[PDB]
Amino acid sequence: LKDYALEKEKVKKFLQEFYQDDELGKKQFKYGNQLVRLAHREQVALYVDLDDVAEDDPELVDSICENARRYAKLFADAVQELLPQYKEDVLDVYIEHRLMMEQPAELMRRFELYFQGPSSNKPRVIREVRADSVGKLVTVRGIVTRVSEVKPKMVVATYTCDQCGAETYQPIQSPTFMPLIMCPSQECQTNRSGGRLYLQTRGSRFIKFQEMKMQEH
Amino acid sequence: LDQEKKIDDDASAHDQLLWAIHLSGLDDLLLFLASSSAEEQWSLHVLEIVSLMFRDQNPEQLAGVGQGRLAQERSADFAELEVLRQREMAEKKTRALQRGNRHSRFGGSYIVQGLKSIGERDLIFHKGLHNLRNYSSDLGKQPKKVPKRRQAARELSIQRRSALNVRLFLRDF
Ligand SMILES: [Zn+2]
Repeated sequence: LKDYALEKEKVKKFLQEFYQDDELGKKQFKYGNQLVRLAHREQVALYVDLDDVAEDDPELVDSICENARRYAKLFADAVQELLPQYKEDVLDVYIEHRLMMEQPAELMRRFELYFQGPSSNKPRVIREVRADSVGKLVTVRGIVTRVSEVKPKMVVATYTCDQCGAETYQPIQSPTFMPLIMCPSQECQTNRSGGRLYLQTRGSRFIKFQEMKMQEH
Repeated sequence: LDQEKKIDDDASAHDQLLWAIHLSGLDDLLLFLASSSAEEQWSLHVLEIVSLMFRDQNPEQLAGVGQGRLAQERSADFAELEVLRQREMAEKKTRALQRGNRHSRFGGSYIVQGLKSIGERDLIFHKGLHNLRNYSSDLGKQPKKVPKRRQAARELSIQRRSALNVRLFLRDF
């Protein structure tokens, strides 16, 4: 069993406290620097290295490698919760205006996190990726047979209601989803207003998506 | 009138029946029964016959049917068609200017800052600036289904004229 809140706190500790003496001994907090860059939106992708994670918790590396999607979510949540500490285009404008309304975490999330695999894991061939490795972080070699064009994948859909002027949000996980039609807000439902939802492609979070097929050497 | 779905002055079945009465001369016998004092017991029946003869007609139009009315009604029909067509064209252009010249899925949404929605936030409008130019707060709504016991009454007839020969005969009658 796991206490994923404690795991999140340990991940926060690692991100805050790790240093690696880059640039010939400057003692740089590499993940703190990249957190500053993410908070300023000068960087979008954060490739956290599990070799770095191994240097203070091999058990955490094992937990990540065994349950990688869960820990991807936990690392992303920890980073998002830590961006204000290091916070010294169109979707930015929408996030600003939604903050004005406050004055959908996945929509306000404007970064992405990935695990650069540990060197202890041998790079498998495609044939060696057994069913026992489902849900686990694996390294696979191969020839790229074919690549699709980059397409927009909906991450968080955003709708606006005609009658009650309210935004509604629909996070997307599965490869298919049901688009919302009638407005769920109580000011529409209680007044039986018949208000409907229009997707706002401008104010909804897409992501670059690309499908490719690897093949054995 | 589903089968007698017949135009302005095409001879209906009733028109043909009246014309047959005219040609047979039974109208003269009805006039004799009404004018004669010897058999007044049939006067009520003859009144019923006359009341059933005249059903589409009204007296103000019937009395004005002169011998030269056919040519006049030809020109009147052309004028009525002309004004009807011009009216329809004008209505089409008002509708065309109401909607935009872009296609239906040409998106874009607006906020009217000074206009509250049914909630606390401002209304978000989706149907375009050209619908905002003459904005109404019931553009997207449907009418209400008023119940059967509440619905208004409607006309049981519409004014198809009888054929012009029948109109002349009925004016003479
Ligand atoms: Zn609504």
